Amino acid sequence: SHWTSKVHESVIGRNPEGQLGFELKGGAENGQFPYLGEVKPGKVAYESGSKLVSEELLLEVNETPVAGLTIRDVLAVIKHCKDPLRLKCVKQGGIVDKDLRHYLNLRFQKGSVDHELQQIIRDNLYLRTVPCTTRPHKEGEVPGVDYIFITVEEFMELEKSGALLESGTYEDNYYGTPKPPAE
Amino acid sequence: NLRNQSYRAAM
Repeated sequence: SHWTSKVHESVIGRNPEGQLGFELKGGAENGQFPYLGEVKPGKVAYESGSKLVSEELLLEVNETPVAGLTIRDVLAVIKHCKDPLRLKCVKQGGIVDKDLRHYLNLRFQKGSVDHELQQIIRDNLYLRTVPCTTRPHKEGEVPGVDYIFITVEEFMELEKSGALLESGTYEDNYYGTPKPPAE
Repeated sequence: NLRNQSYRAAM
């Protein structure tokens, strides 16, 4: 019943070419979890724990939560971890999906493992995203930093384009978080 | 960076 019920740990090492043996896909820049591509059997240097399977969602690297980050950030975390690499993953299916916007829509019970992971994934997405809003600029705010200040029409285009990972209203104004860029 | 109270309410 729980989103995190099938989370497992796979301990791997770098293959003889220094790589992981699988490509990382998704990332917040596609509105997605980081998740694994095709796991070629024999390209992963397994160490302990459980095996990796294709298209599982990558949650943590050496106990650093990475879901909600770009692929840039995820690989940057990987690069600063010495072997062995402890990966926490979950297979997609049922309630578990790589789509970040839909995962942020889910209503979990406050205090649940599911809820705590959702807030962790929000903070990560917030690290490199600047929110957008239709309210007017207030004194002291830096456009492009505290907010992107856009009109209602522009906010509706971003929403209709699927650019927003999260949307809401407060005192008759629009707030949202756009997908981060690849830079 | 971190979101204000207003943004957090809007969600």
